[PDB]
Amino acid sequence: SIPLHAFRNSGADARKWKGRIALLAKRGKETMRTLQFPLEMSEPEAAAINTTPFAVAYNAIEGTGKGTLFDYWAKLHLAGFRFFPSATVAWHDAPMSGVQNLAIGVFATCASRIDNIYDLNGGKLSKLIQESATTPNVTALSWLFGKGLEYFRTTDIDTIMQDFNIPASAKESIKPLVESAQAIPTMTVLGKKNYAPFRPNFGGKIDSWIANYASRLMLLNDILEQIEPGFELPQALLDNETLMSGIDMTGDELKELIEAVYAWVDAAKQGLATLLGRGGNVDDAVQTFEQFSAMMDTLNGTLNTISARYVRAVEMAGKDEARLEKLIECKFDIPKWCKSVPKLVGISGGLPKVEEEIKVMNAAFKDVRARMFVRFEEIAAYVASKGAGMDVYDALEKRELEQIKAHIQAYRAVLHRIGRAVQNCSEKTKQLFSSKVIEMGVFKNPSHLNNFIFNQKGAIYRSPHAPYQLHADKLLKNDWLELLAEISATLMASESTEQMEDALRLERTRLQLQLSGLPDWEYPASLAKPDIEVEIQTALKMQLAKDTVTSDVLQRAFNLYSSVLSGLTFKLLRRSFSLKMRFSVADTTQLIYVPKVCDWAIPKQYLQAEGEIGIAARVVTESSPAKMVTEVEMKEPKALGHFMQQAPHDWYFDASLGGTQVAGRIVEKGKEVGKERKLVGYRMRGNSAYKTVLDKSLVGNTELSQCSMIIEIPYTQTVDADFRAQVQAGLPKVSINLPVKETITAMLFDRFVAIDLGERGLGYAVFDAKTLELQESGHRPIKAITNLLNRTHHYEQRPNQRQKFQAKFNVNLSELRENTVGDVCHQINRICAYYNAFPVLEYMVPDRLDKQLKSVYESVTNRYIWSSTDAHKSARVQFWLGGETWEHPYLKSAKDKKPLVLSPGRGAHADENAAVNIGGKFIADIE
RNA sequence: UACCACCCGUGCAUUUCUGGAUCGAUCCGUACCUCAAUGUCCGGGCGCGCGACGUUGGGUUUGAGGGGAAAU
Repeated sequence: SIPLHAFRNSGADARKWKGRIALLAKRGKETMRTLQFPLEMSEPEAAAINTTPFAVAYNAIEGTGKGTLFDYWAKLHLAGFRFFPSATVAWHDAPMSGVQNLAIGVFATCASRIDNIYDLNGGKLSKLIQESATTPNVTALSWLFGKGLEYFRTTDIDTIMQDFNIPASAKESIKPLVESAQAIPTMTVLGKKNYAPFRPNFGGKIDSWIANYASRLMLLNDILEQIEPGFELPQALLDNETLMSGIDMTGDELKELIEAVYAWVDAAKQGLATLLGRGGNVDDAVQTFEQFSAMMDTLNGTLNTISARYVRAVEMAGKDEARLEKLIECKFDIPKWCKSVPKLVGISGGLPKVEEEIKVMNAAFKDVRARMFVRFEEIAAYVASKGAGMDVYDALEKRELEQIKAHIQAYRAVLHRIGRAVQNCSEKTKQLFSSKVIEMGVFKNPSHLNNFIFNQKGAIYRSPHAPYQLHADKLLKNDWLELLAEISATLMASESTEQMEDALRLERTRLQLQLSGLPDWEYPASLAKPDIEVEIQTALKMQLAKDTVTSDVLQRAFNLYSSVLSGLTFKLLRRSFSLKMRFSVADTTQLIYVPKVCDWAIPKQYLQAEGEIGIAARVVTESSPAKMVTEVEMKEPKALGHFMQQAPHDWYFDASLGGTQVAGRIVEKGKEVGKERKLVGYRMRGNSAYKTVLDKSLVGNTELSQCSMIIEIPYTQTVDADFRAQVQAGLPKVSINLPVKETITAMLFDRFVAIDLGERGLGYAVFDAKTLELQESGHRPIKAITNLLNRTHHYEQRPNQRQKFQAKFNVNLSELRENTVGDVCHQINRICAYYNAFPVLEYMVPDRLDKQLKSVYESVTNRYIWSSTDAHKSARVQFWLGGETWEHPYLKSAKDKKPLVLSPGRGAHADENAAVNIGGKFIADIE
């Protein structure tokens, strides 16, 4: 028998294992997976693709502006039209005019019709709203997007009014609806006359928005009902400076925030009433709602931070009880009404116009940088006018004195901040910094400095674990701000984009240290309020409203400058991105089966078989594969599928873009395989596994759902010394995305494996479920985890051509996290298959583990363990091929005396020992 | 069993058919994205210029994962 190291629960074999485990599931759902088939085009053919008509079509479909479908739909809704599944529209409701947010207006108009809405839960509200707006399975839009659009675009306003019996009062609401309809362009892509085929995706985005909005509104009804007046944080809590460190506001500021919250609770009851359609200005209601939500978010965040600090303090208290008594004196509660209503994403689409956007962002980066420099200059001038000079070292010495209640310590802190920015920098920048610090000789061991900047490990300054030893005289001698300025200048001279980014970062760091030197004074509002058009958090806005501001709030406004500049830097540093257009129709997928032009020697073993392939082999006399399939079609019609799967063939897709002229027969769901016909198409590229999936469809094992054509236009960006960016368009790439339902052709319950997620790998202990006794214990190490933790910099730097221009942040690290989760899950599944056992995971990922490692483990845990959160549950179901619930035949949970619910993972060398312990805890649970 | 040896990073490359039918054999299927490995580059750290000291350590799979689109 293969040891686990040689065992191969991988690829299609692991998909088959997952599928059999899912067949054992007591509760499951039908799941699809989308496979991407790169179409094969030659360079001339790719050049001949014109993505302009496609971009027009995508803007009309996915756009939220004028001349898009969303605009026309919203206009119909606000004109006083009600949507009916089977002309699919009628004029009933009174027209709603003057709503800046059309989606919000629609949701409110539909909700006005609903009665006794407050008892209705978020889910029910969403359902009713979407039924009213999109008419189940988007049936009304079939008329409106095709024939209706033609009617509104080509029908006198008076005639429209006469047809739908509309009174003269609503004539205005109608005129914009007619004008919006006319503004829509003409669909030319995919051989489609009108927008009706695309109607599914529109329906779907609108429905997701409806659900989210309804859920938010009901969470707030709940919050407003729960508001209990007079909750206040104890004065003692506020007084504890240690507990306060890192709430980013003052105690007085927090009390002001709670009073603001009660006034806005009143305002929000009123605003939610207005949004459910009771009446009044939807736009004002929206602003009120958003402000209150932001307030309630900031308050909750602050409270959670304070609670975490409290928990840490309690953990440290330990044996000492005086500290515990002080903690009970400061003890605070988080009110149930306080609860984060997070910011909600609006409907957004179309494709970004790269060149216009790049001009805008060059301009913006230049402007923001100039403004930041000017602001810094102004702050410096105000402090100088008063007559006390900013000095980072003096300020740091004062801070150290306050913390005790030194010049060396100040210098050490400055050097440490510079060092952290250089840890964040590229290898060449790290090298420059290291060389310069060795030339200065401040570090006792240049080795320590090298390690700190390159290996990102160690600390030069500790804040009351030993800080790095330094030559004090040399340290007092070398200024650090000038060193930073020189490094920045040299990196800008390097004129390499990584080096330019590092220069920008170091300049920001220097400005930040100079500002940290500010004395403890009152500063006017003028210096404090950012002129960069940046969005500001509630706490900072409340601090800013006050005429006199502290050093820390001025620092925070400078940090806002820094953040805008950093986003603009990410936008100008990128060398590669793509503009992607996805088109999906309602029609069934037609593939083209093209038989290869060759001579096929069918096997003689095929000849003697009793299967469909055997029958087909018997009838064939022809020597060319097209002739052979025609022969099987004529003689053994049932045997066609298996013969076709085995014969020489290629898969093609028309894509309505021209392509190779081929002699092929269409393969379509439900319909029988067609007669050979002259068809055009683009060959679909894929490996043997993907081609096997399509072959299975011929037999009847796989079903293909509606196709999605993704066109990507690749772009390259270059930045000159002045930072103007130039963008160049690559040849377009077309791909077909196919959702596939695969019938699973006809163990978990017999044993159970306890999985421990350790820092360097995983540990497993396998216990027989019936006797609850250990069979074998072991450790499996994960190169992929260790590798991720190490190559963080490569991932960040990796150019992604695929990454969209719209993206405002780097997500290469997130994609790598996805691959890591994949790999750990693979190891767990492999162990399970080897022992025929069900996974047991620790319910809670340990807090001690590093951020990224912790996130990976949480994802792994979700993929197996049962969790309440919908996202987690959906991920787990998708991973387990539709398996939502399992029931154990002989295991009963001791606590409720109910048969074990497995999903299929139950919830409960160092790694090995910890896994045996988890297994033991699960054993104790079930008894 | 055999195999291979300080620990990593950074940049640049190269490679990976990994799915089926039928009775090991014959024939279909052409190979996408990502990671990884490997090679190389330059740069750290550690032990005593170098790099495991018969005995150790490490890995072993048909390298691994792929559910999109939207978003964040």
